[PDB]
Formats: sequence, structure tokens, C-alpha cells
Amino acid sequence: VMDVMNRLILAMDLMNRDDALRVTGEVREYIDTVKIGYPLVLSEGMDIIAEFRKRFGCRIIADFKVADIPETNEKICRATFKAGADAIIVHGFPGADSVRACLNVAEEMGREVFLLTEMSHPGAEMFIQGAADEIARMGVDLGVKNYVGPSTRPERLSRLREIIGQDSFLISPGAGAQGGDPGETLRFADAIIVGRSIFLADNPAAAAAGIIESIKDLL
Amino acid sequence: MDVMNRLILAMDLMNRDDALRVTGEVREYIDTVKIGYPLVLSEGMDIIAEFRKRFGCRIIADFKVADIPETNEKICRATFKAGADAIIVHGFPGADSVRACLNVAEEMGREVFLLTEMSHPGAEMFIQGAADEIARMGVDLGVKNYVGPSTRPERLSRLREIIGQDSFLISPGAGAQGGDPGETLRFADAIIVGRSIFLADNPAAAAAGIIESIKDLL
Ligand SMILES: O=c1cc(O)n([C@@H]2O[C@H](COP(=O)(O)O)[C@@H](O)[C@H]2O)c(=O)[nH]1
Ligand SMILES: O=c1cc(O)n([C@@H]2O[C@H](COP(=O)(O)O)[C@@H](O)[C@H]2O)c(=O)[nH]1
Repeated sequence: VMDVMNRLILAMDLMNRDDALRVTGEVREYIDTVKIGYPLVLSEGMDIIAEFRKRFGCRIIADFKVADIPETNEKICRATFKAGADAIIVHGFPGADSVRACLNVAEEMGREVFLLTEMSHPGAEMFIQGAADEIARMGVDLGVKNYVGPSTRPERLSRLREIIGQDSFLISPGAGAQGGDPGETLRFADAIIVGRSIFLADNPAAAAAGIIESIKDLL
Repeated sequence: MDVMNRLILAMDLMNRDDALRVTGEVREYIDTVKIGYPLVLSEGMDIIAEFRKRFGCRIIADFKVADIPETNEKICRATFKAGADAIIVHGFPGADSVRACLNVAEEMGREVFLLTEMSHPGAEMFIQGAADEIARMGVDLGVKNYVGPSTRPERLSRLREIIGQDSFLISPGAGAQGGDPGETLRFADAIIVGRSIFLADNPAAAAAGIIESIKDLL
């Protein structure tokens, strides 16, 4: 599994290249893994991955929540890995063929797939939550090794950890701005994803350092 | 939305030169292009403005938006800034995620299309069982534009029943995935067609042929 420094992944969802680069640079001593999603990519282009690699050397998880038919999923994964992403996040709710398409490209290209199981926001309760245990079980059956589950629902995160086993890698968004607790979340997740409570802080480095201090016994 | 010939081109070629050339070859037949991540991630969001400059076609950004509300708002803002007229949003992540997109679309003078059931086999696993409820949710939220599957006309018909005849319904899966254009247009206002056109030996002839096969429906 990837070795995530300080069990902390920055969600870099600022949409301005200069701000995104500044903040990431300021927290680089604390974090060696950055999640780049569509807010930044659709604003600044896929080259932003290259620019982060050039500037920081951080691992890059492309949070693209891939959610199309197998044919299109393959093309998205190819484009994303060609651009230099280490890993891509894929939705499980569109089913096994759609996930398999992503796994096939990742295998061919020597990269990683993360399977998003349950989501952290309130709306996740409407449809995703009821499917999430089965989505995780499907992931295990397909050979998925990396997963995403919600900090906002520790009870659900705990169940998802059980399903995927202790050897699987699990990352978790929702701590901070969405109300999740870093320490509680790290009982189950290998690493926490944190966005706004770092990148909107007056001092993002201090914010990251503070989170790390609060979980220091867990490192 | 008024779609010429009830035919929306899914431009999923990844090379700018090829995408522009093939679109140009079929431009007389369409006035609506669906641009997705295969093209956008290969050539950048500037491709949308380029299509508008060259073709003056309407642009549907097929981004299958499927994040939390905060992120969905950012995605929609970036997408509409690039000149998309509409965006396709998944319903499976729930009402708040859809509402986030509706809010931005209203602010920027654009449309949201709600994807209910998908066309591929894996849609049967989780999406199909939720799809009627996703459609009802769309109705409750005031969604007027929907996407459902050419590959399952009984499901497409049910989706039409739920949303009513006043709603606008577009449908992928005709051609390459096995759907039939004419049958699909019994229920959908327009069909989305990708590979059957853009991978054809002669894309213009492929488009012309499809339109000929549905001429009585135009
Ligand atoms: O269930 C999920 C899955 C996610 O990827 N995310 C992502 O994780 C990040 C959370 O950021 P924040 O710490 O600002 O709430 C965002 O990039 C969001 O898109 C999430 O919030 N919930
Ligand atoms: O359920 C759906 C929803 C889609 O947007 N699509 C999209 O519609 C297009 C179908 O292309 P094609 O005609 O080559 O099968 C692709 O861009 C695909 O991503 C789909 O196939 N099924």
C-alpha cells in the first residue's frame, strides 16, 4: 500500500492555480499525498497534475469519481494515468463491469484504483448507504485493494473496514468541515482526507500541523 | 431544448483534430454535441469554446456529476464557465447533490440533466432498483431534463411515465450498445449516438443513415 505521510491526504479543491500551488507548497513538509479533483482540474487543466509533480513530488490521487459505462470509464482512466496520476477514485454504484474496466486499465498502466463505497454527505443516505456493504463486497470479489468511506459515519466506516479486511487500504473524507473527527476516523481508516479545514485556514501549515498534533499517538 | 433531427452526437474521440474533423463532417445533421471526459481530459476545457466558435452547436457536458454538494457546485461552476449549456448529473448520490447543481445552473443560465438509469449491464446491479425513485426525486426537485437507457426501452418507457410528456428525455445506448433508434424515440425526445457515427467508415453517411431510419419520427 502507498505510504501516506502522517496519515493525512490534502484535498486540494481550490480552483485557482496560484492559490492551489501556494497552499500545497506551504503544507508539503507535512503531507506527501495530494488528492486533486475536478474543481481544480476543470479550472486549470490536466497539466496541473504535472505541475504538482514538478513542484512538490507528492503522490497524486485523481478524485474523478468515475461513474460511466465500461467503455467511457476505460478512456477516462487512460487519460488520467497518461497525465501522471498515481491513482484514480471510481464509484462502485454503477456496478462490477464499470469497476472492472477501471481495474483493467490500472493494471495495464501500473497504477491504482480506489473504490468509493459510501459517501460522507447527507444525501448518501438516500441510495448509496443501502448499497454500500454490497459495493464493498463486490470490490473485494473484484480484487480491489484500496477504498474510500465516510468519516461522518464512524459506524458505517467500521463496517466497511470489516468487509474489506485489515489488509485493504482505506482513506476517508469528512473530517473537519463536514463534522467528522480525525482521531475517531483513524481507528478504521489508514488515512484521512482533509480539504477546507486546511486550505481555507489563515495558515494552512498551522492547520495541518494542528491536525497532526491531535493524532500524534496514532502515527 | 430543441434538438435538430432528435440526434445528439456523443463526441468521445480523444484527439482534438479528429474530434473537430468528424464533428465538422456531420454538422449539417446536428445542432447539439455531448462532450464528456474522454475529450475534455485529453484536450482541456477550452475544447468547449472551440466547438462553439466552429459550429455554434449547443454543448451538453456529460460529466456524470457524482460528488458531495460542495464539490458539485464547484464542478458546475467550472463547467459553465467553460461555456457548456447543460450538465449531466447522477441522481444516485441523492437530493442534496442534485440541488447543488440545480442552484448553479439557475445562476448561470444553464440546464441540468438528471441521469436516472444507465444503459450498460452493470446498471442492473444497483442503479436500476433505485431508478424510479431517482426519477420521482427529480420530479420533486423540479428537474425538467432526464437521461435514460436506449438498451432497455421498457425502463425508458417507465421513466417517461414518471416524468411526464412535458419533461425532456435523452437516451444513450442506440447503435454500439444494441439499442434501436426508432424504438428509443417512442419514449425519448432525442437519442445520443457516439461510436456508430464517429467510428464509422463515413461518419456523415452513418449520421444520414440513422436520420433516414427515423425520418417518419421527425
Ligand atoms: O464521500 C465523499 C467522497 C469524497 O471524495 N469527498 C471529497 O473529499 C473532499 C472533502 O473536503 P473537505 O475536507 O473540504 O470536506 C472533497 O474533495 C470531496 O469531494 C467527500 O467529501 N466525501
Ligand atoms: O447510461 C448511459 C449514460 C451515458 O451518458 N452514456 C454515454 O453516452 C455515450 C454512448 O456512446 P455510444 O453511442 O458510442 O455507445 C457515451 O459518451 C457514454 O458515456 C451511456 O452510454 N450510457
